[PDB]
Amino acid sequence: MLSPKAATLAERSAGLAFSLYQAMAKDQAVENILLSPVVVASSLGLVSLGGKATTASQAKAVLSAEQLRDEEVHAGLGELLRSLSNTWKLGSRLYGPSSVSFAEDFVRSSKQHYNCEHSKINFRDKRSALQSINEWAAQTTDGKLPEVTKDVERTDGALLVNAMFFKPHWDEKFHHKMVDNRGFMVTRSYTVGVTMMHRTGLYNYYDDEKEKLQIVEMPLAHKLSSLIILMPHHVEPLERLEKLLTKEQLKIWMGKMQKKAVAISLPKGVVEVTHDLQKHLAGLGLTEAIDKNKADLSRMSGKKDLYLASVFHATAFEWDTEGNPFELRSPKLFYADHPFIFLVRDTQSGSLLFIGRLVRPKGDKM
Repeated sequence: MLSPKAATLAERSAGLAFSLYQAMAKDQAVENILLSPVVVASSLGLVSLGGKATTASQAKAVLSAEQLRDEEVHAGLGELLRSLSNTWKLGSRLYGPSSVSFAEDFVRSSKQHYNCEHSKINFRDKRSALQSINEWAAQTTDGKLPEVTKDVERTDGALLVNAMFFKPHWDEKFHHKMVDNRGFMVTRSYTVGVTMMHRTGLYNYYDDEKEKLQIVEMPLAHKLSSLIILMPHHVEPLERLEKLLTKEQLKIWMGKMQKKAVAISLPKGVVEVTHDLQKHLAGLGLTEAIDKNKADLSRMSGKKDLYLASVFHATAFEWDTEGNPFELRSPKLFYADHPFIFLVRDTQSGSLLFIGRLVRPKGDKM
């Protein structure tokens, strides 16, 4: 159980995660989305720790923590981060140019609250800068996320890299042999070859006949958290369903869910997703930190015009059969052969661990 300050922070982190998801969803260039509320919030936390003036005040403002002491914010976020590690691999590293020396004070507090790593890189050798970043992320995730980016767009600033590996462990496992090859319809005209895992059990279920979708809750190990899937009836873009995706609607839907026999089929595999949150952070209210001529990160370094060039949110999410061990002849069918939205929620608190969408699984494009 979290402190009231850490609990209030957690609420805002999900509010932020939804706002971020929506922003990205609007980008036609975006396919799969994968966001960890807390990791996003700790990126803003780092800006507040590293910044001065509106640069830092905006970070607290996006986090709706303006009525909290700076240390109360860092403590709370650091609490929430620690609460995640008790299947889960997380690394945080700040990359600055070779010419930039990080402030001892900043290094101390960032390591203390955010478990932030610091490294100097040289983008005069792009192959080596990239190799460093990718190698670091690969070790952090033990190879699950081998590459974070193929290119570093902006080289005049600081690079925040968050490498993650998450693997939901079912409270009732899928049988290791209940796996076969199936087509996943990315669009009505494009099918990719995937491996599907199949299982029938009692699950919290809701079929919204009015808004043409299905909602299922798959509890994770020891019912401490659960995975919720929202899938439209038809093979269609997630645009329509995303318009309904609000905190309030989600609450309405969950109230309507009841424990029924459900035949769940999911694409089995690792989904590697890398986001550069920098573009969407300006949209959330973090306008100064991300501009060379606006940014003030003087508490972080003192180097002329250092600004936050990138915020890499790279995640390897694995859908596997593994989970805990141990009427049903006519179950409701929940066959995920087209794009769906998913959430990971902490059972006890209601806090959002993850928000994302699966649009293109890793597989053989037919």
